[PDB]
Amino acid sequence: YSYTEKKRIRKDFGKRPQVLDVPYLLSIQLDSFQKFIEQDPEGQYGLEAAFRSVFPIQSYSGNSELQYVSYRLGEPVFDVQECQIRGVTYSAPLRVKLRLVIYEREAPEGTVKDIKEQEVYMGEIPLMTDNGTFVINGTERVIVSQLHRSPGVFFDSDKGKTHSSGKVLYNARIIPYRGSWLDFEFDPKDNLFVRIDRRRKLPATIILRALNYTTEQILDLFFEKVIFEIRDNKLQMELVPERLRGETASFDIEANGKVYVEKGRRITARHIRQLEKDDVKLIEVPVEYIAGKVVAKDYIDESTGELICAANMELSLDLLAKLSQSGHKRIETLFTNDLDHGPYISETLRVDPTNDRLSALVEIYRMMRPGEPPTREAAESLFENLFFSEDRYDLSAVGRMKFNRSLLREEIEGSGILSKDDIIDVMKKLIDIRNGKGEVDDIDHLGNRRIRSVGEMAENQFRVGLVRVERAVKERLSLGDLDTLMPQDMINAKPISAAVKEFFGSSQLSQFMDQNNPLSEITHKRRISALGPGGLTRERAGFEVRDVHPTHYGRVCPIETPEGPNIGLINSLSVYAQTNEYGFLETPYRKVTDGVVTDEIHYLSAIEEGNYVIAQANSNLDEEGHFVEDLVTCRSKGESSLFSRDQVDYMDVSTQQVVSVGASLIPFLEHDDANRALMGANMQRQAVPTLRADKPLVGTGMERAVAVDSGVTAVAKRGGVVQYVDASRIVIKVNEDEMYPGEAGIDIYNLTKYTRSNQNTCINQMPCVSLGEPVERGDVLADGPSTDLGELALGQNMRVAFMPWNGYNFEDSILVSERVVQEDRFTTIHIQELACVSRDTKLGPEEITADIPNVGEAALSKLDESGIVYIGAEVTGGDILVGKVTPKGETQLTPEEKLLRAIFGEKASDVKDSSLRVPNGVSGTVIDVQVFTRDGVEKDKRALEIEEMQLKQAKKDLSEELQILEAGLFSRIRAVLVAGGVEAEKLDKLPRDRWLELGLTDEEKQNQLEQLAEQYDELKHEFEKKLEAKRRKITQGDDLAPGVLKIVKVYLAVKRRIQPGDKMAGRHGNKGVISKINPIEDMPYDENGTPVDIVLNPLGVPSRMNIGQILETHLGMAAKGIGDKINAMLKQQQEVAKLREFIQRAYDLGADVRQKVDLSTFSDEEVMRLAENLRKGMPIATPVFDGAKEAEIKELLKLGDLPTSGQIRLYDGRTGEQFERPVTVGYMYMLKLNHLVDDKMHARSTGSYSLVTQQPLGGKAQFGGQRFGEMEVWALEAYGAAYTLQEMLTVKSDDVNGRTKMYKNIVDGNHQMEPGMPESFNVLLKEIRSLGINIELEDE
Amino acid sequence: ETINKLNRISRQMLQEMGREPTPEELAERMLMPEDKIRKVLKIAKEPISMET
Ligand SMILES: O=C(Nc1cc(/C(=N\c2ccccc2)NO)cc(C(F)(F)F)c1)Nc1c(Cl)cccc1Cl
Repeated sequence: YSYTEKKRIRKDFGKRPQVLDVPYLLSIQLDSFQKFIEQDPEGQYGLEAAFRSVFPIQSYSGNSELQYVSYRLGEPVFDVQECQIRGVTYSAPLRVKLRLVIYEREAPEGTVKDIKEQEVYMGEIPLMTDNGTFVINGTERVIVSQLHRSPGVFFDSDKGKTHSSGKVLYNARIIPYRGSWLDFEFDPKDNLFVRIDRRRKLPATIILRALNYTTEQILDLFFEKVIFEIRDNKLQMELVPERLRGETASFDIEANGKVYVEKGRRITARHIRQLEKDDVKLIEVPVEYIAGKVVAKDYIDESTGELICAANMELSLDLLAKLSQSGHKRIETLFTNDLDHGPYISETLRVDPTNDRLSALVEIYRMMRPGEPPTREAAESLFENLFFSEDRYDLSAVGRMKFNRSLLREEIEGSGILSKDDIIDVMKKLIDIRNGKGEVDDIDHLGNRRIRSVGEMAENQFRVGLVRVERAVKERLSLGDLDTLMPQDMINAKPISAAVKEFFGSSQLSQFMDQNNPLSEITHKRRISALGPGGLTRERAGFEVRDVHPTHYGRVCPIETPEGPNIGLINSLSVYAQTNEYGFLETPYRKVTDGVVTDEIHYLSAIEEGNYVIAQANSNLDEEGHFVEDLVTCRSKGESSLFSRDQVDYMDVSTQQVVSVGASLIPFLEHDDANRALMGANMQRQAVPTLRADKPLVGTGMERAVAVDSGVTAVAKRGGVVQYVDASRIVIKVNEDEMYPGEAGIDIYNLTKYTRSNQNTCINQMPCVSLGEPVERGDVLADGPSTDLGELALGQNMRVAFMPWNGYNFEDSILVSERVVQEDRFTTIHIQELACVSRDTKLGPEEITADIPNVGEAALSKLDESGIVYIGAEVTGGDILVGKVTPKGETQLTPEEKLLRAIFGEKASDVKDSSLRVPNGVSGTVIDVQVFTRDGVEKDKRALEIEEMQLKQAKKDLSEELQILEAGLFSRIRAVLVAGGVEAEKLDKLPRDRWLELGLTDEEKQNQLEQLAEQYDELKHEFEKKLEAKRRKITQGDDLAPGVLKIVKVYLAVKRRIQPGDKMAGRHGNKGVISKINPIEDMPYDENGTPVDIVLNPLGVPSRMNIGQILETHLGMAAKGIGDKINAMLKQQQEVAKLREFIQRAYDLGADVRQKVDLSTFSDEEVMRLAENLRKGMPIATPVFDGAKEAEIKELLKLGDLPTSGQIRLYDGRTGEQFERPVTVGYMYMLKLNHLVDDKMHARSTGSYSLVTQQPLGGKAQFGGQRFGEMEVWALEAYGAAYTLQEMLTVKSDDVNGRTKMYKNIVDGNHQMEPGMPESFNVLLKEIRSLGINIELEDE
Repeated sequence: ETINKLNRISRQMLQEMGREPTPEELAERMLMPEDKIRKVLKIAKEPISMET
């Protein structure tokens, strides 16, 4: 047990013990980038690897070589926080040592000179935070891991649809990690073909010739040999007795003076056995049997020296005669069978246009780059640079691995390029599949699916950067002089920097972390995608890949995946899942040796898991863990059924691992249909943090792990006692055992305070500990947004009643009491960052000055002398946050305006008001202001005030650091001095500064005192340098965009509670929109007089089948019961005994659960705190599929004083009369998604307009009007409304005249329209007429 | 040509300064009044395709 577990404990139902506990949920993200940037003294993936690949770069034959030595990542220019505030990128300089050697022309190889240029700078690269996040511009971002087709070879079917002959086809595909694709495919005529990439189809053998294989050797490779002998006269044949299988006798088969088979008798196993035992090597055959046989090799006349027959040519009765008289004894032919061993390659040669190697290379080079005249060196260079070049091609490790494995090879690791043996073996495998031996693989299987991650992809982009820098290096090394340039002038920065910046900045996989929520972050960081680079698209891949595969078990969550344009093209990583060594997906299991189920953990990949029979997470075993049933439900290969007691190799580790962390937070999930469950776990990520982090009243037990593993909370680095607790910071004094000898020290935690979150919500941390409290190592020292006492509260539980209330709950609609909006529980805090830009126009510079044309004293009131709003001033819509004015000269007025100015004597200002004003309707309080200034332009008054303030605050902070740290350090010297030197009262008298002189008796403690001295002075100077650096960071002008002189950022904190139109939902996939806010007066209540918070609609329950939401209600009620009872017994102030008794009774609950319990806990000061935290309700943990049962809940209801049915009598708060029938009341945990109505709501009358085509367009955040589409138009057409439609697409929108001419009539009180012609069609006329097309408008 | 001259400085002074030269560095590095950088650096840029 831990220390916050003494604060609060969650009652846990369920039986199955957890053999393995949930690992770090952020594992994958951190591991990836940990591999990317790192020093690996070998070819393993990392910057080192990608470096070694392209390097060393040598010039063209000129013997000027540039080789790579070693690299380093400098310390970040700005730390996480500073870089987040300022808005720059959190990164490190990449400093790489390069050695430029120049070989003395005319080797033996030695260098005239080699300049080692010290660490030339190329690019800065982003860094991953401890939370697995990146900051691109001042914003936390995540790179989603990718799922693609693993490299190597793959054999498919493509039966059915092609050709409709049903004959199917068989194709192989070699997909490298990088480089051109290699494809082989058959056709209806059984002619083997080959294509590089998706390009033109070529006869297979044409590649073989390019490997320098003459026809004879191709045949020798793909066919066996049938030997014909002309011994004496009239032939003979060599016969392997197995050759006659699957064939019928073509003639009398007789040898050894004994007739084995006659004519017309198919050769069976009998004939074959007879031939085998009698051992007949040579038989006599007719001269006519070779009429169809194909001659293996070439044959010439020894005398005439002329070619008798070419290789792979059909023999005739005459050709035999023509090669027989020439003195030929032996004739080799192809062994061909239309069933067993097929004659494919022969016919393939029959379709081959080429002859020799050069010819093949010609057709290939003319295939890849067609239309341009081929050249020998060109074809050679191409073909050698396709699959055989170390540069332009590679499968890497996973590729070579899967390649060799699928080829039934031995070697698990090999070269990164293809070999003749490789291509040949692949072709052989394809031919074997067409022959009937071997099977075809499927893509959907997770063994063929590889998982990438941040580091790998970043490595790829950096690789592209390195190749484009390589081209430049060679380009310059072409003409270069000797000892002038060095590895600086060549290598640039921007090419690489933008190469990585383009990846992190804009990519489909690189996105902004969704931080509205601790679950959202952690479930985003664990995610998979089949989209992006190196993957399919929604418009391409069909239903197969999207669909769930049995291999998804334990690897990928079946029920968590977005519902929309891409379904199952994303999914999520499962709970206990891990990335395999080679990059596949493997899940934990339990090895079952003999008859015992062992607790040893074993990880099996998608392919590893295949043959083994795995048992069930839900299975009955006892004592030693032997299976209770004689047969138990299991799954072995692709399928599940009942299995013998001991046939079982393995078993599931947990009742969880099938699902993900999102689904694992859904209580009573087993009681919910998969559709609504999916919707539930989908919306659970949308929950906006509440004002008061509450707690789930009905839990799972994952919510602790989610809260802790996600970076939202603050966890103790080391255990000890709290020296200091503030809403700002928390200082813990470290225990000695955990403490390091030097520096002594205490752990100081600076808590994040109110600040902007990516979703504009609020992120703020509060201390969960009090002054002088014991804290265990790895314990929550504070809670983040939407977290309570180390658990995850995504929302707030509350009283719910199921019953129709006056149709206000009508569809999914939710009827909530006033008690909720009054208690401000569902209230939310939004932090909006608003910006003001001071730019440069040709008319002049823009000023932030407080002097604003046309504003009242009340308008300039909330602004200081400089024109920026004070910190803390509450503002609403229309208030001026930052005064800004831009020059616009010579207004060029008109006559009546001129008379007006002449009468009123008003000077029309040369300046126009651009001031940043709070967006319409939104209202909040200003929590901060920042001023970014171009370096070298004078800081204004306000900015200076702020700068000085920040300087002082910094000095105070640093001074606090040094004080707490120094006192903490000397407090150790006091303790060590007392051992061997002890003077209690004598020591603390003299000044502390002079303590360092005092020694000690000979011992290691003297050297300890020495340590404390060294580290003390270290801290003392470190303070100095840190102060200096902080000051410089404050004063320096941040680099801004072109034209912008200065920028003012105001941070508004808006507080919106709840109003009709907001979206709310449970964890069960039941949505709703708050309909009306009903007084506590009209609320249905019970006999006790306690009203209900929320009234749902029962009708929503049966149709969409989620019954869990009802169970969640019931248990919830019962849970609250245990609270209320305790709430009374605390209000009765009984004693420790009664309380403890009741609590224990609650935590036991009938029989057979795994929870255990107390009275190892201090019976007074500890227990009474737990009971104090339990009075709000009794938190319960319902495991995913291991969760509670009806009987357990009813029992808990008995303990609660509440009915079994979970239904009580309810009275209308209006009439006061009872409602007929009982109604279900309880506590259902409910969230608030951020759909909030004051966001969604939009209205526009007359706004701005698009330039290119005049159409309504919002430029002000004042929204463009709704889009009237084709379907809406049809809807108008169906009715008889012509004028509604005309006014819709003419005057209200597209007519540059009609709109204004309309407006004047609308204000004049005349409703008409003078439509004219829409500008769209008017432009179409010009576009058409711009061509050679004359379009005109006839008649009148 | 004036723009190109401003590129040359950027090259060396990029790695030389460890990040990049300040917007006013190449200014004194170049002959003319040197405040023209911001001006010259502006008009040089090619307009982004409106169809982007
Ligand atoms: O997926 C297949 N069968 C298949 C079998 C089952 C099954 N039992 C299982 C139960 C749990 C896990 C895995 C299998 N049945 O008793 C379930 C599915 C499921 F997708 F709906 F979850 C598919 N067959 C299959 C194979 Cl083996 C390869 C490629 C494509 C398919 Cl469609």
